[PDB]
Amino acid sequence: AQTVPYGIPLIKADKVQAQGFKGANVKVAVLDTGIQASHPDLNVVGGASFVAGEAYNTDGNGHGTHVAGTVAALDNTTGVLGVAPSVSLYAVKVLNSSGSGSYSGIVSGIEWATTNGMDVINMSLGGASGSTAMKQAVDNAYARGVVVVAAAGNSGNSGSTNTIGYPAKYDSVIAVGAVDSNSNRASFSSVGAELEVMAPGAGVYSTYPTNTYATLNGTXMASPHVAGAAALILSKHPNLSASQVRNRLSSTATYLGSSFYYGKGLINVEAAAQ
Repeated sequence: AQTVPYGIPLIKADKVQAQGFKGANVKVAVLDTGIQASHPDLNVVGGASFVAGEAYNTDGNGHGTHVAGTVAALDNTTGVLGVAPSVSLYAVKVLNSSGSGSYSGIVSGIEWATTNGMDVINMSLGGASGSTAMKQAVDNAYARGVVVVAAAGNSGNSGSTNTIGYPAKYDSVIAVGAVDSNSNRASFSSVGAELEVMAPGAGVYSTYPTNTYATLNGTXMASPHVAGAAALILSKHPNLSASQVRNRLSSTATYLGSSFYYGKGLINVEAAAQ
């Protein structure tokens, strides 16, 4: 009765979960459209909302719930399986039900996450431009020991044009691209010098608002695979610093082609958590 989305074994999260490392006691903040906390396949420990009128534990869009499920859908006999099923899941609502949010709201969610001691922050969101406030927020979270992961964007490639969005473009954040079940680069996946790693992003099945499950495409789906992987590494090696977890993900990646299109390649968590 429990479906294992193709992305779990593609990044070898299953090999690691098999060793008994499932992200227990690692704190992951999902800065998104909120999370349908009542979903049977998700356990949200807490959060905050920086969007007017909406509580953090509701998701009127679907996006946040889907991202959360890829990171931590509960290991049981129903629904799907998350990359790090035992993680302490926090919903930080920074995007409205239309999937949009302000820099101010985003910066506050990052700050809240750093202040509240999150170990990993996932941002399946981005903008064409950045802001010093946002750069300062991510550089500080990173310097504080937090692993910061962001979706690279879905602008595809325009010749030699860099299409990586913010915050993924900042060097203190891991810019994640998207591949499909054949491990091929998804056409929509953004390109550019800052692209760091790749993760499953096309045809990703996960938890979806009102106790169901749905399939979505996007670097938004790729990102939570890396956030979850970071969680597995930390549960296995509590001692590592954020930069060490980051380097482990990128050094052990499966080469797929030119770094402008694939970064260091597809993540392999079995090899990264060795």
